[PDB]
Amino acid sequence: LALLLGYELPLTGANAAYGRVFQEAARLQLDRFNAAGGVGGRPVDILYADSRDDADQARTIARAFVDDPRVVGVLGDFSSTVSMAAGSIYGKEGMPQLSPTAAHPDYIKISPWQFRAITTPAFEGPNNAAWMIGDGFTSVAVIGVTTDWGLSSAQAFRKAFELRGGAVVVNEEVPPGNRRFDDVIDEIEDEAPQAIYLAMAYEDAAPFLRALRARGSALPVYGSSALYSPKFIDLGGPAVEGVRLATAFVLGASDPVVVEFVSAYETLYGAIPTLFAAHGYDAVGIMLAAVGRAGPEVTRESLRDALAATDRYAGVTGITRFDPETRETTKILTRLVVREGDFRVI
Repeated sequence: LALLLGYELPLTGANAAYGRVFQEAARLQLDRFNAAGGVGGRPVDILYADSRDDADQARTIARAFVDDPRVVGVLGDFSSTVSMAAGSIYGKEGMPQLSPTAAHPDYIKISPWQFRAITTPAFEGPNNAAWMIGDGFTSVAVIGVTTDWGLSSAQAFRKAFELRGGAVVVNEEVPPGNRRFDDVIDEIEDEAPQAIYLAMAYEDAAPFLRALRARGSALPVYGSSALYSPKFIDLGGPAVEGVRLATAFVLGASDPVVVEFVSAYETLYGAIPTLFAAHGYDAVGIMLAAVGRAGPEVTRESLRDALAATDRYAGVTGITRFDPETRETTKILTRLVVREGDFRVI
């Protein structure tokens, strides 16, 4: 009698920790949903399956969910690779799939049946370029790591900035773990950009900023959501004060919708929710809301349409929309600044 949703996630293997927080978040959302009355009084239950973050295992799991007529939708997997492996089957079979974290550009292109709760890595590029233009900058220095997300986001940022009339007077690509900053700093000194945009993670950015500030530079710094971690501050100390960044999930948020989840989660699980837990929370909520609109007689086909209709979901990871044409995910990010040892909502 209860409506069924499948959920493939890694509970064993190198990525088991992610499957665990997915389940912790899922439980909270599902319980609230059913407590609220389910779908017109009809409860919803989730059938979990350990994918082990293994493509072949994900494929047999996908066949299994497809073969069970009760399963009308599948919440789906941690990695992009595994999500896509199962995605190929779901697309061909007509099963709507919602991955909370599959961020690879190609995942959404598999078929009209794939959806993601997270945004692609490049999404923050245009967002931050627009932000800096809005703050009055017309010339910037871009420093980015050579990882896939680093290059894609840096390229999207540069393109968006120049589209708005800004100039990238310094553009440096560095490898993960890089520790030499003197040359890039000299280049910033000579070109004199008005600001710096960092397409890199906290472990590399903290030492860079210590070097930048040690040499006396007072230029403002904006950066990737990859800088978002208490470690950014523990590692950079005074040097990271004033750094700006935007992110989907804000732990120290003041927006009622976010802290309620943060509070409920910490109280029930005794630990701070991670960004993965947050996206897992929103993924389940997005799915359930879609089922709610589809109603008790929901089908895989009607659920796919409802999921695609997601336009203004008030998630803990921000207001979320699925493009009516591409199904690509966009979100209203939250701008932050590091001030007095912690991230502050601007």
